[PDB]
Amino acid sequence: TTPSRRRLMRDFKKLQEDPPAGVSGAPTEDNILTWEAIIFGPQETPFEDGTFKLSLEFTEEYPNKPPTVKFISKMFHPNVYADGSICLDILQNRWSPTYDVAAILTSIQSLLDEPNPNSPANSLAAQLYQENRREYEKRVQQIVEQSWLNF
Repeated sequence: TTPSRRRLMRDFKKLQEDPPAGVSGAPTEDNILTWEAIIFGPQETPFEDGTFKLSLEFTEEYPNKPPTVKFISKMFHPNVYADGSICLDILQNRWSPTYDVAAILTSIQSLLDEPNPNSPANSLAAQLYQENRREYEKRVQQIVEQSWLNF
C-alpha cells in the first residue's frame, strides 16, 4: 500500500488503457516493483521485426528515483551494456518523476534507431554505427532473430 506501489498501479492502468504501438509490459505477479516488458523493433529501421524482452526494476523511492531497465533479449546497440543495461539520460540525470512506464518504454523504443552518441556503453556498436553501418545492421538482424526465442 506504499506510495511507490500505488503509482506503479496507476502506471499500469494508463499503459493498458492506451498502450503505445509495439509496447507492452506488466509487473511480475509476485512483485509489483519488478516488471517485464516488450518493445517491437521500430517499423522502418534495422531493428524491424524485433521482439525485445526487457526487465524494469523499481525501488520504493519511485517515482522520485528512476528504475533500472535492462534488455533480457540479447542486444547490440551503442547505448546498451553487456548485461543488457540501457544507458538512457531520462533514467539517469534527465529523469522526471512525471515520466511513467509508458514514457520509459517509448523512449527506449525511439533510442533503438537513434543511438545517443555521447558516451557509448557498447564500443564495437558505436563504431560500426558511424564507421560501417552495413556491418552494424548485419549484427542487429542477428539480434532481431534471436529476440524471437524470447517471447
